[PDB]
Amino acid sequence: AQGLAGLRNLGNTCFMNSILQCLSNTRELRDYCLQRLYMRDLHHGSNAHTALVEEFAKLIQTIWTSSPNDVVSPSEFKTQIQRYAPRFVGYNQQDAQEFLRFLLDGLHNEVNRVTLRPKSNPENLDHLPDDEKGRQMWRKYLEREDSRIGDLFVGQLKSSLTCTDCGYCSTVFDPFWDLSLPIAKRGYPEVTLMDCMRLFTKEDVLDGDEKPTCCRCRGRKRCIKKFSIQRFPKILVLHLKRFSESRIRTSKLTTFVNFPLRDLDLREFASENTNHAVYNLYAVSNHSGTTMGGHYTAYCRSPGTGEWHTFNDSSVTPMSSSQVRTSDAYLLFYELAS
Amino acid sequence: MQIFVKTLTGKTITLEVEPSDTIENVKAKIQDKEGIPPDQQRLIFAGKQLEDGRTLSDYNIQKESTLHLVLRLRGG
Ligand SMILES: [Zn+2]
Repeated sequence: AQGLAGLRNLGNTCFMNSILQCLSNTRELRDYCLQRLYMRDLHHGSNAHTALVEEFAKLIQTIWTSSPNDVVSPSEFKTQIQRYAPRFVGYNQQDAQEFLRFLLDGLHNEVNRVTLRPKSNPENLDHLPDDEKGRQMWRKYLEREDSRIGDLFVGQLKSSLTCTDCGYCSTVFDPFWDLSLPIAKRGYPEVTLMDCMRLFTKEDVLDGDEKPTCCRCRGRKRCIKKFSIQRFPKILVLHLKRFSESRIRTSKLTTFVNFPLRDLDLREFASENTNHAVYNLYAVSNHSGTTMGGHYTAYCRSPGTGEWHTFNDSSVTPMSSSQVRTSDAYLLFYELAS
Repeated sequence: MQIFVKTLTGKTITLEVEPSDTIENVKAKIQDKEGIPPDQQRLIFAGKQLEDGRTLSDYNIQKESTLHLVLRLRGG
């Protein structure tokens, strides 16, 4: 069996190992490492963070040339990621999504096909239809951020902001590499992932102290703001906001969120008259504990063979698909279906 | 200019900022409204977690962009 190596806990580093295993089982990212395609993408010159890509890829290579029961040390990799993101120096407990964002940023920057970023000035695109404005904003983003990492993870949100007085809808397009979803509080019979996606993409009323300034009305007005997905990523990472808004002491929200193994259909969240995507689950990062402390594991589906395993540092064990959906799920990794 | 923050439970808030606003400034403005301390806040935009010491202009964050507020589940 391939790709079933455990990762040594170096001292509170399961947040890191959980993410690394999710990435190890991200088929196309794994393949990029195994086929050594990153070598062509690395920047010339004495760069401080060349070794971040090299050690990440070496780790994935090691995992996928291992035998079951093997335990691999990610210590050389940790040295490189903490050089890129000094918050990961030492051996404190950390957030897995925070780690994911810093790691992918580092990898992306070092294999960016754009080696000299153009400055770019803001443009008035009011003459363009919404979809064309979206495409142009996307082009402008890609001329600065264009990598294999982006190929997999990046999508585009549309934010539509309508003034309730004059009816003008101001649109902006924000790239995203993951989506952080509020957790529903009024779900019946249960809270579903779709409920959480709906909270993210719902009409947000901006009134009272949140009134935006309408440039057309020349004053503060009640506005309605709504997200839709303009461009879907190949890999969709969903991050559940498992933390209360207490102004005194944050508590972890441990609500069961029911997410599908297959056929996550995001039709209802696509921008108007825009082609939507359907996804299957392939990995989950689980957190057990409180906001201040706890323990991470990963559940990952091996690419192609379809078998699920639990990755808990050195311990890698088979699991049934009936064991994958739990209340501990914190990050969900989805890939395009068929 | 105005930017938006998608907060923890479904709501969005509106901030008044300048491009020169530091991330610390932005976190302070969020604290003013939400009562979440800056040292607890993480702000995500275009896949980047915004870092103290940098400005909105550094990240090319323009009017009506949305920052995504998240906290932490620390784990070992
Ligand atoms: Zn208006």
